[PDB]
Amino acid sequence: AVRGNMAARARGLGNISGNIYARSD
Amino acid sequence: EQVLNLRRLMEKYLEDTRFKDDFIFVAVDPNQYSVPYPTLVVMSGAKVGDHNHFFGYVLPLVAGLAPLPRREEQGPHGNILVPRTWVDNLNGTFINEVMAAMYAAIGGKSNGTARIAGLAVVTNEITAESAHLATTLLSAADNAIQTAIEIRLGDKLGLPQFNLGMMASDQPISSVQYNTSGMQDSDIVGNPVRSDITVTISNRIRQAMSDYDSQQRLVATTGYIDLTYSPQNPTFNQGPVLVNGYPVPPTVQYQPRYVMTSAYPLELDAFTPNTFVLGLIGTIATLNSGMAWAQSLISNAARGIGPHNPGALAMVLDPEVTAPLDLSTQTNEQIYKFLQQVLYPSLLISIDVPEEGEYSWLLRMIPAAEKIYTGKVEGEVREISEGYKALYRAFDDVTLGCFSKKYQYGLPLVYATGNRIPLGHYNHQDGHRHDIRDMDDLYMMNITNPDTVEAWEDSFDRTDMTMSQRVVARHEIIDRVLSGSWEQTGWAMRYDFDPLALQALIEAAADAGFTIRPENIQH
Amino acid sequence: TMRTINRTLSRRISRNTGS
Amino acid sequence: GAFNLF
Repeated sequence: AVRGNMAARARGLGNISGNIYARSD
Repeated sequence: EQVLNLRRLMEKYLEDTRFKDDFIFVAVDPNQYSVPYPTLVVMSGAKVGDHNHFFGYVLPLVAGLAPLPRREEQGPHGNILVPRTWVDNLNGTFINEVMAAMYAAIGGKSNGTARIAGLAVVTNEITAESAHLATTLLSAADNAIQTAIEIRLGDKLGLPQFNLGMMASDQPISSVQYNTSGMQDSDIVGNPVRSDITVTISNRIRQAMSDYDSQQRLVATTGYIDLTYSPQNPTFNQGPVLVNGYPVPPTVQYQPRYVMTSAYPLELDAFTPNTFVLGLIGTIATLNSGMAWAQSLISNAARGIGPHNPGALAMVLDPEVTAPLDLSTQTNEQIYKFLQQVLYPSLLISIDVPEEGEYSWLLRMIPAAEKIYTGKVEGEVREISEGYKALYRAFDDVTLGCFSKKYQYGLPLVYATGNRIPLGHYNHQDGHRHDIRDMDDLYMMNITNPDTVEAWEDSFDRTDMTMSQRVVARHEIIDRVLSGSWEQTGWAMRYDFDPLALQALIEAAADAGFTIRPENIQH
Repeated sequence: TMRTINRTLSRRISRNTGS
Repeated sequence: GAFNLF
C-alpha cells in the first residue's frame, strides 16, 4: 500500500477574515 | 482514611461561611457498596415548583492502591495484552451503586431526583495538611453543579448565560508566550501539562477622567505543535496540490498540527461552554496573526541539538544526510526559508478530550456532536441528533444568531481520528516531572532510528489497525524508549474541527461587533 | 458591563480572595 | 464509554 494520511491535508485552515482585527485609530 | 480527612477538611472550611447547609457529603466504601475504590460525593439541590432536583460530584480516591494488571483480548492473529488504568474500572455497575447511595442519602425516591454532574480521579495522597487541594476540589464541584443547574433550568429559573454582547463597550486584547525550558503547567491534582504555547485573552479598561489604565484577564489556553506525515502523489495523473490557491514545492510532505491541551479561567468565577467558545475564538484569531505559529519552531531551533530540534527534517529533505542539522547560527528568515520547503503553509486544529478530569463534563460535548444523523425512520427529513444540536445552539448563541445565517444547518463540525492517547508523567533530567506527551514525531526523529519513526507513524496513521493494536504498539515503543520508568494516570481521545465551520464562526463573530487586537505579535 | 460580570454570573465558592 | 457513562 501507500503510507501517510491523506485526509489530514484537506482539513488544514489556511486563512481567516480580516474584519476580526481592530482597525488602527 | 482518605475519605475521612477530605470530608473533615471540607466541613472545616465550610463551617465559617454562610453555605453550611447548602452541601451534603456522601461516603461510599467497598465494605457496604459494590465499588472498586473509596469515593466521596458532594451533593447540592435546587427547587422548582414543588419538586426538588439534586446533583452530585464523584471523587474516587486511589492513592496507595496497586496498579491495574493487563487484560488479554482477542486479535486477528491471536491474543494480546492491553494496558489498563484507573478509569477502566468505572462501568455501569459503579454508576448504579453511586446513584443508589445518593438516593439513600436524600431520603428516598419521593424526596426528589438525583443526577451525576461530573467525575474526577485523585491520584495523590490526602493528609491533614491539604486544605488548599480540598478548597480547590470544592470550588470545582460547586462550579460544575451550578453550571449543570443553569443548563437544565435556566428558562424556568431566569438564569442568563455569557454571550458576545457583554463585550460591546470595551476593547478585547490577546497575548502569546513561547516557553519550552523549565517547569510546565499543572492541573488541579498537580500533574504536569505540556504548555509549549500559551494564549491569554484579556479586556482593556481606561478611566474616563483620571486616565488610569488597567486590564482584566479572562481565560487562558495551552497547547503545542505536532507533525503529520502526508506525502503528495503526482504520479496518479492528478492536479497539483493547491493551498490557498497556491502551488507548493514538490518536496513538501509534512502537515503541521496544533493540539489543545487545557483551558481554564483566570479571573472569571464561572466557566461555561460559551466561555470555552470565546477562548477557542481568541486562540484561533491569535494563532493566525501573521504566521505566529511557526515562531514556536523558530524559537525551538535556537537551542541547538536536542529532542525538539527542527533540524531533523534535513534527513527527510536529503536521503544522504544522516545526522540532524544545527540551526543555532542561522537568522530567522533563513530558518523560515528552510521550513518552507518541507511544511505545508496551513494549520490543523485538534483537541485532546480526557475521559475523566476537572473539565471532562464540559468537554464531553465535542464527542457527542460527531454523529450528525440518527438512523430513525423519517417522514421527509432525517432526524438530527442531540449533541450536534447542542453544539450548534452554543455556537449560534455565542454569536447572537449570526452563525445560523453563515453556516448551513446539518454540515459536519467535528471529525473523529480514532486514536487513544495515554496520560502520565516521567522524571526529567533537569529535576522536574514532565508530561508524557513530550514523546512525538520530532522526538523519535531526533532520538531514535528510522524504524521506530516508521512504526510510530504507522500506528498513528494506518486504518486497518484496531484501537487495541495501536495502543499496544505505542505502549511498547514508549516502554522501550523510557526503560519502563514512567507512570500512567488516564486516557484521552483526539478530535479535530472542520476548517469551514471555523471560518464561518470567525465571520459570524466579526459580524456581531467583536474585534480583537493582538499585542505580542512580532513581524 | 464586563466589570461586574462576577456579580451577574456568580458562584458560591471563589478561588481568589485577595488581601 | 466514559462519555456516555452519565
